[PDB]
Amino acid sequence: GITRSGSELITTLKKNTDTEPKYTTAVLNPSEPGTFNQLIKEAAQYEKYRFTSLRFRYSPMSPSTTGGKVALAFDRDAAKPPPNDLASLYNIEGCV
Amino acid sequence: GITRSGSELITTLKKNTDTEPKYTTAVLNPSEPGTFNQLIKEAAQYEKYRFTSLRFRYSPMSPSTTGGKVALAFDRDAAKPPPNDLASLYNIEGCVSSVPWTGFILTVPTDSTDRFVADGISDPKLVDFGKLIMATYGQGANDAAQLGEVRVEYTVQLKNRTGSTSDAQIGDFAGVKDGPRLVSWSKTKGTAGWEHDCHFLGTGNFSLTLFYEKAPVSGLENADASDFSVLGEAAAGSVQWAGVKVAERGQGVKMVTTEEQPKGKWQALRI
Amino acid sequence: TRLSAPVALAYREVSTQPRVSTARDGITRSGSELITTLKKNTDTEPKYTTAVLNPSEPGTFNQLIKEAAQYEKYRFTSLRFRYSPMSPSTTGGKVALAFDRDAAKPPPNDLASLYNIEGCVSSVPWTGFILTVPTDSTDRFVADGISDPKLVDFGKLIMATYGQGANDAAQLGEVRVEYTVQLKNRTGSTSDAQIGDFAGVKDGPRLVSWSKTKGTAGWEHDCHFLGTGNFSLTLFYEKAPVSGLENADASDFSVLGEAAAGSVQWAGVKVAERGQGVKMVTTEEQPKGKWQALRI
Amino acid sequence: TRLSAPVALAYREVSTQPRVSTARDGITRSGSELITTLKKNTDTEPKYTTAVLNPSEPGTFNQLIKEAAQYEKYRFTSLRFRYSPMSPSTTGGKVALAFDRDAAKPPPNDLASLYNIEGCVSSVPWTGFILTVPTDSTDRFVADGISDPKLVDFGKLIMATYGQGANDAAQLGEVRVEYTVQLKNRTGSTSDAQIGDFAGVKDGPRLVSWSKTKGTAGWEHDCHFLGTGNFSLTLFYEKAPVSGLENADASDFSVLGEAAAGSVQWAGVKVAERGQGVKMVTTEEQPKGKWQALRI
Repeated sequence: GITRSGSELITTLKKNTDTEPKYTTAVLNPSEPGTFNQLIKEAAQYEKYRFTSLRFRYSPMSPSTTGGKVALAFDRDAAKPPPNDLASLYNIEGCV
Repeated sequence: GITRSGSELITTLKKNTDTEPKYTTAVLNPSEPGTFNQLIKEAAQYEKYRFTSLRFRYSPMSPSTTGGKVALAFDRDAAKPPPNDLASLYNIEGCVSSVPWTGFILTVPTDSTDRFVADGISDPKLVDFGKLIMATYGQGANDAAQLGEVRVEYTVQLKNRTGSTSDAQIGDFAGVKDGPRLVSWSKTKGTAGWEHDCHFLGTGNFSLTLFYEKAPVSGLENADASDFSVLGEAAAGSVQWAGVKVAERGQGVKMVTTEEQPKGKWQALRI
Repeated sequence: TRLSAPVALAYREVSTQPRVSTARDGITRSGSELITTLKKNTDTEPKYTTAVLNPSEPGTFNQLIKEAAQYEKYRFTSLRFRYSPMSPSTTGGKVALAFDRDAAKPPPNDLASLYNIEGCVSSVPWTGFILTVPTDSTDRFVADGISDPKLVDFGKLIMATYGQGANDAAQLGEVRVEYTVQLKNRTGSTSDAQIGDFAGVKDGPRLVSWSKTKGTAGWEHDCHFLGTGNFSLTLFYEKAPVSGLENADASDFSVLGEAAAGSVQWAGVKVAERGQGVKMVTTEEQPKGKWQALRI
Repeated sequence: TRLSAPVALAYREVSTQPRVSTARDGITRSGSELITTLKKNTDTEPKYTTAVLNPSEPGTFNQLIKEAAQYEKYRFTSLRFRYSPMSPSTTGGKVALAFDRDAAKPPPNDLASLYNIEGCVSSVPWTGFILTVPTDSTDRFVADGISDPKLVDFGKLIMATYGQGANDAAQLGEVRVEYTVQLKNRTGSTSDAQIGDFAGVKDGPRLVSWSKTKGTAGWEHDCHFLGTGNFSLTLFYEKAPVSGLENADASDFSVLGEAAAGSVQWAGVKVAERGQGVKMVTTEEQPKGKWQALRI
C-alpha cells in the first residue's frame, strides 16, 4: 500500500477560431503517458489504484483581450467519443 | 511526503575459496543503484529521506554440508573503507554472523534526521545513512557456488518533491556524466592503444548505446559480462547499440580507440 | 540410550556491548574479541598457533589495546576462550585448546605432551567447547618494550589441529576471548608504533619479531608480524645492504624506496595470517639502523 | 568597602580521576585536560591561540583521543574551560577566553570584535576565571579525514593576551578543559597516524596542516604541527625536489634520508609550541608523493 499526492501538467490548450468546439481528451489512468508524466513511474510498481481525490485546474495564460471559451468536463466512460455539439458538452455533469 | 515500506534483494553472496575474507559493501542511500532496484525510481522524484525502520535478512541457499561463515555489520560512516582483518569486522557494533546454511537477521537502529538524496558528488558523511558490510570466508573447494542472499526490509519517508531525475545516464567519453550512477568508465593505455572499459555498478539487464566521431580500433567487446550482443557497426560517425547482462558488480564491456578522451557520446539504461 | 548426530550445528554469534566501569584504582573493562580461525591439518601430529595473553598485544586484542595504552598495570580478573564450529559433522581430527602459564616456552612437539598441560580441553572440530583458565591476584606491567615475558605476560594460548581428512572443510572453527581486565595506575597516552634497531632494542606494542639466520648471501633478517592486518614498515640503513626489502611469504607487499647507505625504505606490508612477514639481507651481523612498525 | 589585593594567588591543581561509565548507546567519559599555557603579549592588539573542540584532536585532547578512536560519533554533554594564574598581581594586560561555534572562521582582527563574541569572558592575568559554553543535542562524526569542520567540529576555543608590560611574567597562565563527552556507535579500532598526499588528501587524526606559498626558489610547503610534543614525519618524493626537509621554526629537528626521485626521508621533528613545523621546496605546484605524521 502507498498513498501519493501530486500536481502534474497535462497539456496547454490552443486557439480555435472556429465556433464549433475542438476537443482533446486525456484518459485518466495512473499508467497513461498522455496524462501523467511522473505518476507512471510509481504506478509501474503497483497493479491497482483508487483516486481518493481529483481536481483539474485551468490556469490562464492569454491576454485579457482574447474571446472564446474553454471548457473542462469529466466523462466517466473512457471509450465514449467526445460530444458533437455544445449542448451535449454542457449536459455532462460538472462541466465548467 | 510519502512513506514506502518494502523489501528488496541487494545481492547474492558467493563462495570465498581463498584464505583472505572478502568484503562487499552497499551504501544505504535511496538513490544508490547498488543496493536498491525499486526505491531508486521513487527516490528520483524526491530530495530528502529518513529511514524510519531498517533491517537486513540473510536467506540461506547452500547445502547443509557447507563450511565457512557469513557476517553482516552496519557501519554508520559510509566513507570508511571496508575493514582489513576479521577481528575489526567482528568489533563493529551489532555484527551478526552465522553458518551459510542458516539464516539470521540484523536490525539497525535508526535516528530521526533527514538527509539529502545522494547526487554522487557530496560528502558521504552528509548524505548517506551508513553502509552494509557482507563478509564470506572459510569455504573449501567442495562447497556450493552461491551461499545465500542479502535483503533489506526498510520503511523510508521521502520528503519534499522535485523534477524526476533522468532514468538513463547519458554521458561523454572522458568528460561529463549525468543521471543515476549506473556505470563508470576507466582508461588504460595498451599495445593497441587507449583502452576504455566501463563497469556496471548495478546488476541486471542493461542497454549501452555509443557514438564514435572517428573510427575506433575495435568495437564493443565483452570483458567479463554474463551475456553480450552488439547490433551496431563500429566505424567513423556511427553508433553501436549493445545489450549487456550483469550478474556481479564490476562486470562490463570495453573498447579501443588509440586516442585519449575520444569525442563521442554514450548512454546507459537498466532495461 | 540413543544419541543423534546432526549434519551440522549452527551457532549464532552477535557482537555484544563491552561493559566499562570506574573503580578506586582504575577501570574494569569486560568484552570479547576474535583471535583467529583454525585451519585444517591433514597430519597426525599437531600444528600450533599461539596468542600471548597481555593487553597491548595487537595479535590477541584489537580494542583493549587502545584502552590499555592509557594505563600501566593490569590484572585479568576473569578470562575464558570459546570455540565456534563452522564445519560439517563429517570432519575428523580434533581441536585442542591449552593455556601455558609460561609465555616463552615453545609449543610442545608431540601429541602426548600437549595433553599433559593442565586444563587442556579438546573436542571434535564440529562442536563447540569452552576453556576457562583460573586467574590470580598479581599485577603485571602492560607490554612496553623488550622485557622478559615471565615478568609481564600473564600466559599464552595454544591452539592445535590434527587428524583431519584430505576432503575436509578448509577451516574448522574460530576462537574467541571473553575477558574482564582490571587496568590500574595511569599515565600520558603512549603511541602505538614499535620502534627499535637491529641490536635487540624494541620500544612499543609487539607488532614485529625479527630473527637472524646465516645464509650464503648474508645474514637474513625476517620481519615476522604477530598480528593479521595492514602494516607499514619504515627502515633506515646506515650501511649499504646486500638487498632491500623483499616479500618472504606475506601477501600484497609493496615498497617505496631504495637500498643504499643512508637510504630509507617504506613498505606497506599486508598480512593474511599471523606469522607472515618480509625479509632483508646484509653482510654485517647485527647491522646498524632503525625500523618502525605501524598498523596502517 | 575595602577590598585587598594580594601579592599573588596560589591555586592547587591535582590531577583528578576520569569517570567512565557504560550507557545503552555507548560510553560517557568525564575528565580534564591541559590545552596550553598563555604567554605574555606586550602589545595592545590581541594575540590568539586556538584549539578545535573535537575528540580525536591531538592538539586539544591527549587521553580522550585514544578512547574516541574506538567510536564513531560524539556529543559534548558538558564542557567548560578554566584559567589558572601563575603570575604576580603586578602584571597588567588581560586574558580573554571565547568559544566560536564555527571552527573554520579565523580569530578576530581587533579587540572590539573579540568582545562581540557571545560568552567572551576576560579578567586580569593574575586571577582565575571559568568560561562555560552551552552545549546542544546534535551528534557529530569524530574527525577521520578531510571534511568540512562545520559538519564534524563542535567549535573552537580562542585564547587572547594583550596589554602586558615589558617587565612582566614570561607566562601568564594555563587553560584546562573539563568535559563530559558521550561517545556512541562503535567500530574496529582506528590507527592514529595521519597519511595523505600533497593534492589535499588526509586520512587520520589532525596532526599536521600543510600550506603552500609561492616563492622565488619554488612552492614552499610548510608542515605546521597543531599539537605540541614529539612527532615523526616520513616523506616520499616521486620527482626530485629543490630541497629536502628543513627546520623552519621548530626545535630539535633531525632528518635521516636524502632528497631525490623515489627517495624517502624520515624526520623526527620536536615541537615546543603549537604551530611550529618544517618546510620543503619544489618546482611543481601540487607535487606527487606521500607523507605520514605520527606521534613518536
